[PDB]
Amino acid sequence: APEDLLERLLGEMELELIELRRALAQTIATFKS
Amino acid sequence: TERQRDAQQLIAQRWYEKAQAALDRGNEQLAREALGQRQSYQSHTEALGKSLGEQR
Amino acid sequence: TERQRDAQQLIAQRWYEKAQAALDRGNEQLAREALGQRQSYQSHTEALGKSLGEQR
Amino acid sequence: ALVEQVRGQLQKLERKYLELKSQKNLYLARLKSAIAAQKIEEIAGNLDNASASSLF
Amino acid sequence: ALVEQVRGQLQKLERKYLELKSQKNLYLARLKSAIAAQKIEEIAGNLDNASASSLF
Amino acid sequence: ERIETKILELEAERELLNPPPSPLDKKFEQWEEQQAVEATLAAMKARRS
Repeated sequence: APEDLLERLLGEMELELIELRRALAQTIATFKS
Repeated sequence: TERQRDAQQLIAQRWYEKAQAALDRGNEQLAREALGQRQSYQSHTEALGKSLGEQR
Repeated sequence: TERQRDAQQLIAQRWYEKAQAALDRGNEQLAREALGQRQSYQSHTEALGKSLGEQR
Repeated sequence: ALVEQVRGQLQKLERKYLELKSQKNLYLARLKSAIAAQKIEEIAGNLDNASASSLF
Repeated sequence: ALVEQVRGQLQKLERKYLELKSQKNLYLARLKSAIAAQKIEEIAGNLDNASASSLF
Repeated sequence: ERIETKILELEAERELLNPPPSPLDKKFEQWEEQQAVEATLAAMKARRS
């Protein structure tokens, strides 16, 4: 059902907004170090 | 959507109210910077403003 | 919320009353410091003051 | 001369190691950042931005 | 010369131990402080500050 | 030393989840305090005069 995909695809984007989120933090740590 | 528009202008208004305290007494430089920030929030208001009328 | 606002201004008032004892007789430095402290309490009063009217 | 000479190599080599270690994270982080960017903007176009036939 | 020499090592080593002991607590404390801070500000954003979809 | 790494790793997230105020606001919030103190004192030095 394509209408369900729009809920699923936006779910996938949410993982990135917490994966890219973690990558940025790691960059700051070494900068502080 | 209606609620979100009000908040954006409120932040813009705060900078407008807050910008209403620097230009006086000869501090023109500071006022320019504050208004520059508000333009970013104004753009959101314009886009959101038209959409709300369309959705009506 | 109404009660909490009164206490904050009372502390500010105490500093205002207490600040009303240093500026006299030539002790300007002390009065400046007392008012500086009150600004922190004034900020709470302003935020709380507007909220109480809104909640009404 | 030998003991002092060999220690210098250890002094230099040890320095070069941690320096190499530092850069590893800086490039792994930028690897995830680009990778973590690929799968958001890729689907975004798939939805309503890339072209006609987009799901939206 | 040997007995006096060896005692000096004990004198120095004993000094270095308690000095090392002192710093341990100072860093463990700052470990808890940062850790004890993580789980308050993390949920605070989850409630009403982080972004839309926040429970509040 | 590795402890500092974990300290920094968590502290590194502190500036992320709650971004620090911009230098403009820092330049301004302190800027506007110089007037509230003086303006509030303006009514003081004139009232107790």
